[PDB]
Amino acid sequence: GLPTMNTPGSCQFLTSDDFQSPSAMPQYDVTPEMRIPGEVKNLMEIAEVDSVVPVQNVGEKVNSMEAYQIPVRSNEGSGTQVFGFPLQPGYSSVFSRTLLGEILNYYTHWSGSIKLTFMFCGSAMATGKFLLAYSPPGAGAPTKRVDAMLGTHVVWDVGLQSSCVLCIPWISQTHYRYVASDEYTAGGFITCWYQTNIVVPADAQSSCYIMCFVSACNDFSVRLLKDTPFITQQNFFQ
Amino acid sequence: GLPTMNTPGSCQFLTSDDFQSPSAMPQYDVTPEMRIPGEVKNLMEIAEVDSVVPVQNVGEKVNSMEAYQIPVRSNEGSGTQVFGFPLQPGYSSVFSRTLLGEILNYYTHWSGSIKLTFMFCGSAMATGKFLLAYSPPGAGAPTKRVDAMLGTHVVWDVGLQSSCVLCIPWISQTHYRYVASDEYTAGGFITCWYQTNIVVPADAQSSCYIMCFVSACNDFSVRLLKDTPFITQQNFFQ
Amino acid sequence: GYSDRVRSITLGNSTITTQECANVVVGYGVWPDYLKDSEATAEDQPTQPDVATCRFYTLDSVQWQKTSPGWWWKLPDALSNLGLFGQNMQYHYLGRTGYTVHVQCNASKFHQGCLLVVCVPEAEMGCATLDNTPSSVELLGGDSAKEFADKPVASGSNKLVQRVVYNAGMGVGVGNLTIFPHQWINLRTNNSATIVMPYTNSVPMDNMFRHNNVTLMVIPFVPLDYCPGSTTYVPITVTIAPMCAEYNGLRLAGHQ
Amino acid sequence: GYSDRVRSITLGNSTITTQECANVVVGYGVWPDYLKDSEATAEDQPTQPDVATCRFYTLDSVQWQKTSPGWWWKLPDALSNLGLFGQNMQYHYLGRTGYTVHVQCNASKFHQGCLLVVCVPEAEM
Amino acid sequence: GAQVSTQKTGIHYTNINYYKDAASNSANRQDFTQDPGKFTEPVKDIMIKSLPALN
Amino acid sequence: GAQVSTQKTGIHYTNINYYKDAASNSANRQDFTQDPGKFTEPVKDIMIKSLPALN
Amino acid sequence: AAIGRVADTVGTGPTNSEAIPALTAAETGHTSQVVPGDTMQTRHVKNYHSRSESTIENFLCRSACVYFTEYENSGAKRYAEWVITPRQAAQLRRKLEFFTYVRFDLELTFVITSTQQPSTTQNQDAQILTHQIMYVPPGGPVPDKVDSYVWQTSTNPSVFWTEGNAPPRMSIPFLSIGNAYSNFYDGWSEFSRNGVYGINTLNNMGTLYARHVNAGSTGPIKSTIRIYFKPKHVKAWIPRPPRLCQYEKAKNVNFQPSGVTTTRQSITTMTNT
Amino acid sequence: AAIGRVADTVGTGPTNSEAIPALTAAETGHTSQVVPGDTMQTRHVKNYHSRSESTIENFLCRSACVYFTEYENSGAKRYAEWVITPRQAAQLRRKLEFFTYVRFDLELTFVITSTQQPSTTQNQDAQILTHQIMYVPPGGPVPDKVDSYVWQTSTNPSVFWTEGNAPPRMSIPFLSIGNAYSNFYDGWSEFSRNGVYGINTLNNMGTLYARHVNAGSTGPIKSTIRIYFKPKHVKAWIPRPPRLCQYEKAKNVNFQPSGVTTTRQSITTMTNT
Ligand SMILES: CCCCCCCCCCCCCCCC(=O)O
Ligand SMILES: CCCCCCCCCCCCCCCC(=O)O
Repeated sequence: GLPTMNTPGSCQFLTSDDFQSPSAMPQYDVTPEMRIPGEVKNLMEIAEVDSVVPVQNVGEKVNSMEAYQIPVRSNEGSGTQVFGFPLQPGYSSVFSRTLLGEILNYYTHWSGSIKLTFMFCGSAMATGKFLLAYSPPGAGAPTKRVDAMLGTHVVWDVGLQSSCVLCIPWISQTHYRYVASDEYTAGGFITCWYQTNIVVPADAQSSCYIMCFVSACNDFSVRLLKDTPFITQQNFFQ
Repeated sequence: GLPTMNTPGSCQFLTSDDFQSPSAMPQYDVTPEMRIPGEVKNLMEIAEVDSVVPVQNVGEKVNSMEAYQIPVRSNEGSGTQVFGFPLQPGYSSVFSRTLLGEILNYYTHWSGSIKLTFMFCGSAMATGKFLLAYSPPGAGAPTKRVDAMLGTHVVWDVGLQSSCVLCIPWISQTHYRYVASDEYTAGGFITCWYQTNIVVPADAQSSCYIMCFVSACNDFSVRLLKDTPFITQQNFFQ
Repeated sequence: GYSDRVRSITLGNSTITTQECANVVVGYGVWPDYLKDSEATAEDQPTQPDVATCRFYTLDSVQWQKTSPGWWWKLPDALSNLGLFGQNMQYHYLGRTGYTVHVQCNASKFHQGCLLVVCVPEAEMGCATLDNTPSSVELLGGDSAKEFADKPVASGSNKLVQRVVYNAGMGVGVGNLTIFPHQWINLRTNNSATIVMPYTNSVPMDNMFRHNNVTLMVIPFVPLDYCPGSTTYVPITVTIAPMCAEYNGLRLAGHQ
Repeated sequence: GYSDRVRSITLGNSTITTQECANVVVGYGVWPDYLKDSEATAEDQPTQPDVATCRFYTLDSVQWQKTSPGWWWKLPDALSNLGLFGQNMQYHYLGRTGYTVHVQCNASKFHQGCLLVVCVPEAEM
Repeated sequence: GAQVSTQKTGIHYTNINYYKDAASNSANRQDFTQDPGKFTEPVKDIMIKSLPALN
Repeated sequence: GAQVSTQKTGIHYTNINYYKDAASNSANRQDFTQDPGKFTEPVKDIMIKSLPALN
Repeated sequence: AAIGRVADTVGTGPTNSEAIPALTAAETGHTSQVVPGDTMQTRHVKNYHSRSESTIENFLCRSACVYFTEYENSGAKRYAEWVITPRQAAQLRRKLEFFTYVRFDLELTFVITSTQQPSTTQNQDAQILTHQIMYVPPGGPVPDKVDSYVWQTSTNPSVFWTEGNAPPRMSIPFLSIGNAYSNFYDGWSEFSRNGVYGINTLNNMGTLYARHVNAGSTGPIKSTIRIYFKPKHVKAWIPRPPRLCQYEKAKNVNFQPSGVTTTRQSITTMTNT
Repeated sequence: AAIGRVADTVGTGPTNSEAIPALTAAETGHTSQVVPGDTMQTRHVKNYHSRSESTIENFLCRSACVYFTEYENSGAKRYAEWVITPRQAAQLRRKLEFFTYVRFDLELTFVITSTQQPSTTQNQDAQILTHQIMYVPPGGPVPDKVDSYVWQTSTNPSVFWTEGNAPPRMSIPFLSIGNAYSNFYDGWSEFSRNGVYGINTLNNMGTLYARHVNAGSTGPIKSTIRIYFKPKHVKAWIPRPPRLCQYEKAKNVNFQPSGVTTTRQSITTMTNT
């Protein structure tokens, strides 16, 4: 009988423990593996894949394809804001239900640059230039184009190349940010403006749509595994 | 006292556990072994041995040797079905109590080809040819000979070689099938037909019998050990 | 003199051409191929019709109207009645395939819209009435698209499909369908969409009637729109070609 | 221990056995085989279903009565509705085949008769 | 002196017997020997599959 | 025969499997492989970032 | 870098070429590979961040209560029974459903607790309770009463536990009949496309049965058994969109149409309203 | 292949020889060795299926409750006694009887549980129960009362257990007087072919005795002791047909004639009816 001495923790049951345990099926012959397309090794592999962002949460539209449409049309001026949402990949309703956001919501911390790809779905004859911008926190969200261009931005010119990317560089005072909301962990404001208004010819629709895709960059990571707020129940399903 | 820490499972009693335990008979001298004919190493050794199948469950016959008899006789036509049962080595009453079936019923999964050996017990003077066939699931059991021959089959011609084999190749979408019944795990239909009716001479019985033996092939295996439904009790026997 | 806009695909006695495609999406990086001997179970000699079965089958076209919510086709199924590919499905218990899915739809420099062509593997669908499961007739459209609904579908002890587009009839965000092999037909730059899909499933082979491992979906995120003068009937045609089709377990025909 | 009386033929998912056959007659000495590239004209990739089409199809039996004169079957035709072999005939303009024709008919040491099984190529009637 | 065997899979494990009687050892769950012949095929004259069983 | 791996940090640990079935082993928490390509970028013709996606 | 490290940020400077990292074409189905330096001058950053906690294994490897029932000392329900399934709980089910097909071993943990029922029995003096959980694979005899012969378990695997001791636990191999567990199945159980439809046509994981071994006291006692799953040695294929609509039924994907996300004022509102 | 792997499927093509794999003669007593490829064109299949779970050892190596009795705190039956036998339970007995002779060591496990009996005793305050199981080999003094000198066990082996702790357990060597345990014995105990007949003429495995060591409380308590057998290091010879008719008696093979199988409509019915 080898003199032993149990220590605190003994007999407990940690949900995240990691020990060996006897098989209930001694010598069971597992079914041989098989090459199945598209294996997944890390969730970040998924978070690097673009998914369509619902920038237009506005009212009832959340219950239609319109949620994914960004209104753009010919105006009698330029400088007009086209949209504007915060950099809260986890919290903001704009991202929260995205492929990226869904994943973030199973974690507590996030870090890395993010890509916002914008595809112009107007007509071949429609043209124009937009100013995609990212303003780090500290001041308020820019309210005029002339104040947004003072920050990190990309002047996108619509043409044969349908889409254009606004890479939101990870600028932050800490290594990681909270997936949940917190002002310490404030991420800044993402806004779009008209650089040079939409200009179509006759017989070509002057009102268009712009889609927005979001995905993580190669320097993106997530920490502290937690449960999603997005799924609930009252009783075991039957 | 070596610092230790018990983990979940500690003190339990798994029926299928595998640990060392003190002998209650310290240094007991076991009786020396002896060479006894026919040792058994794996149950599959048994499942590879033919046993007579009771194809004729029909009514009261289950209580007589008749259960193991397959009626064959001279007709005024050909194409007539002679029998037909499913490929459910575990469930179907035809197999369930066989040597193969008994074993299968102690497991949950099975896989492999099966051999159905058919011995013609007519008289030396009796002749004829039968069409042994196996139709994989997907359609229904063939209802006419012309529809069964469209599947895996063997045209057996009775002669000096009394028996003939219908090897039921393991065709299936999964590696294993359930021993119990389940339509996902459907195994198909095994049927027999008259290729060219029985033809005896005068003074020779025109009504005969055909026996059916079943056994596993060298690619047969069984998984997930369980209890048989075939044995029960109400109180400890006295 | 070379442009990735142009492309041509040949499979059997059929060829397809485009002068305004994007790239070509290849499954999960995997390219279709027959089943390896170390990955099979069905012991019988399979059948590889090849040219007779792996060709381009053009389905029924469909009209893209300013309000169309979208369409969908179960794949093993959408071809179950086309040529010898179908005849092989009927005659065999087991089948295995990949497909080159080509969705065509031209407009003009003056129209606008953006379709989302996607191959969703294992697209199990929900029911309008939470206590039942959609019926075969409600899910399968075989060579004729199935339409998605612009708004919810009411309950009431029926076996209907919860065709609400923004939910892809699976209870998920329609905008997250991109994790599946896809392309976007954006009339402005695009004109067709090509996707090669490798066989997917949790088993080497499966019965082609009882199971539909992939479901093709076309769903406009940006609705069609033009102007008085521009033509109004803009169709969308789908062509699919089986790849490395193998069949095992031959028996009598019939999809019973 | 070997007898030419016994024999067994396997083609696809089907096997046949006999314990009282004669020899096996092979065409005009020639054994079936696919079309060589130096002997073809059809330029398209042919289809070789193989196991799915080259299997044993058992036709409707027939009664041999003391007065039966005989029977006959046109070959490309006799199978035009059986399995995938037929489906391929319907779907294709061109086809090419050989066949293993097996005629069965058992009686008993007490019966008597003599049939003539023959494959007549180009039997215009 | 411990021993080291292979686990079941589609890696090894260490074992040290602690008792003076072999009876105390764990089960012999890995003896995969097989000899169907004793049962299927106990014929005195070898029967060659492809041949006729009688002549 | 034990094994010795590296712990997670910004040192090693010893492991000895005690059961005859691999199923009984602890989790494989250190497989850091990654292959985004299968998902992001499943295009047949390689797309060079700095280039135009269409021409 | 370090097996699981993340990409480092490559320092960049002013540009003015015809290189267009920022211009692409989402229609291809290809996700852009742009990085900060492509559209702005960056500094160099040696990034040590690891993606260790994002591995399929670390993501699905945490015990999760997937179900629980109760059985009593005496009365009507003296033994429990549960057709094994991971789809009655929503937590774990939503994670597993992040992928189409999955393969893994499973670490089973049971939390068994008892509570004295209110009654009018005088002088109750409970003895320590001993439970028995038993697994019956599809096709095996089922218990019809707490003292059925079936609890003999000559072959069925079963655990015997006694209150006070650590939770009973045991490992389970990948039990699929196929090459991977299927999370979704857009098919039927019948070749006529009738019978069952959906994931449940594949679920044939058998049934679990619990019961007491002793009654303990004269008074009535109710015991609850919580079943926890913990996937080990995970391999997952074909990721899919995460479940959006709440779960409705346990044997199918039926849902009640839901909006794409929560709303907010206008496409200009920086607030979640 | 891999020690326990299964045969791989050899790819085959068209045949037309006088080789007759399919024709044989069951009269020989020989089982055919045909394989798919012999009667149909097959593909090649590298089969990795193992027969690991079919070894005689894995088949008989699972604890099985073979019997159980009870003894009480006080009253008439204050101690239990059981003539050792594996034939009172049907589960394990049917498996062991799959073979004529058998040889193995045995892992013994005991599940001891207590239950408070209904009485009218005021203020009951039970102390922890301690039991004692004792084995008496054929020829040894037997206890006549819970406090007989026999429970001294100076030489008899016995375990002392206390409720709460893990089930007591111990290994037992192959105890036969012969070279293997006999499962069947078509003979008598007398040379005149009188006396006993059948398996029971060989069973002389002695008796097991259980009892409490302390009464615990003033109130009455009943304890149940479950005996489990687990064969280890198994060797079996001469397989036989599995038991068909239900068991009737524990000391012989007496049965009540049973049908060969369940029935069905006609030899054409693809249904179990
Ligand atoms: C006492 C032994 C208990 C054994 C516990 C066995 C539990 C089996 C778990 C199966 C796991 C998850 C599978 C979902 C099945 C499916 O839908 O295909
Ligand atoms: C406390 C010590 C307990 C010892 C338990 C001894 C039990 C002996 C088991 C004998 C095993 C099975 C034998 C059947 C005997 C026969 O019929 O020949």
